[PDB]
Amino acid sequence: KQTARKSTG
Amino acid sequence: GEYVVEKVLDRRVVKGKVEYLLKWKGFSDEDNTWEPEENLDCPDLIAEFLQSQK
Repeated sequence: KQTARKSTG
Repeated sequence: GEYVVEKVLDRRVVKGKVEYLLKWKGFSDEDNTWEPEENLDCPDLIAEFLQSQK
């Protein structure tokens, strides 16, 4: 699956 | 958190680093975010974007 981490704050 | 990406919409180069504009699955287009490339685990979607640039 194509995922990514979303930058928090 | 980690989320599923629909599409890589754009790319920019700032301060010697590469960022991509991401459309997130199940989220509004208003929730698109620029993310440093190291955050991404969507190689097929980056490959789609660069080919659309040619």
